[PDB]
Amino acid sequence: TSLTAEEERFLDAAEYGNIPVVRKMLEESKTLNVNCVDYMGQNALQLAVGNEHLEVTELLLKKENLARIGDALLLAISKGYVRIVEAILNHPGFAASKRLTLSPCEQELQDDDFYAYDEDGTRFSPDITPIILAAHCQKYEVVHMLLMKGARIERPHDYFCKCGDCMEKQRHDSFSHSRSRINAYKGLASPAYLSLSSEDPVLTALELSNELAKLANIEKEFKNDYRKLSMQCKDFVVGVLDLCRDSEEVEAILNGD
Amino acid sequence: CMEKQRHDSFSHSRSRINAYKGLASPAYLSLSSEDPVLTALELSNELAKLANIEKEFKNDYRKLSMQCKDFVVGVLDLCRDSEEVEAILNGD
Ligand SMILES: [Zn+2]
Ligand SMILES: [Zn+2]
Repeated sequence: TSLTAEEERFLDAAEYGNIPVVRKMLEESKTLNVNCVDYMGQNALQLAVGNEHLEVTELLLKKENLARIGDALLLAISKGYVRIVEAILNHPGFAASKRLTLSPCEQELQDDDFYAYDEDGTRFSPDITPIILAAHCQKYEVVHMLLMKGARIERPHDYFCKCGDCMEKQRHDSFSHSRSRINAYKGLASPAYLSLSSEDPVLTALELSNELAKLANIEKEFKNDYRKLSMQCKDFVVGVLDLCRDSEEVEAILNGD
Repeated sequence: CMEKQRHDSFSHSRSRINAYKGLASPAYLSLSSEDPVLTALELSNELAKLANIEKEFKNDYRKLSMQCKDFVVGVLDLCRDSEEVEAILNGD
């Protein structure tokens, strides 16, 4: 292990959540850069977030230069740790930047290891955003939090779009482009994002069901994926209809305003 | 093999099945050698041929062949770039 002894002493306590040892270690030590690594290639912050420890994650976030913050956010969103998500969103790195909204694949030059995982690639697909991942996992609290910050799933372009961006993404890694479209639609078709996304979500779900059925007929390779998403939308609509227990609510769902 | 066949031929066949159930395991398949998808494909074919040959433990060998096929398909499923799909679909 290339790591030295002091940073190992730091990381063991950070992983196992011993608040005072980590606090004493990172307070005024000349060495012990917080961006150090571990046996599995992980980080102090990622080991702290992997096993829910709001205190350790907060005291690590106090440090100005901390690496792999976006990976920690995606790991917290993957789980139900809403407090850790709030803490990481309160970080000044997210506040004054566009990093939260746009995907890790196309956010910036990406020289910084903002969303990086161990060494080679991101934890999840490079197309998945924090909000798309929250919709995938169906975390209602996290979806609402990310929607408050203005992070919304961008509806993918039409299949036959010929804009310069879609053509450029089609030239290289057309498979990855199709996979990213499917991820965006699986995020949009999530009951969490459907309910918390917009006013009148039953009409949104019906229209998205129709759109996904048409794209299932068009693609014909990922037909089963799009049909599953269309069934998700149909089930959401039927579930919203089922909860009605007055005639006024039934009338409101059966015909709009 | 002849000596092991003379006494306890049943135990010999059982030991062969145990060795193949160890080889066809996703753990040993992944951690055993470089390029494990080709290893799993070849082992799937070998286990299918031995299922046709034995005919007493046909179901055991068919289960192991299905294990190998499932491992190959699972490794293929995880691809999320076109380069990885191309690498799995054709070797080096
Ligand atoms: Zn376009
Ligand atoms: Zn022999």
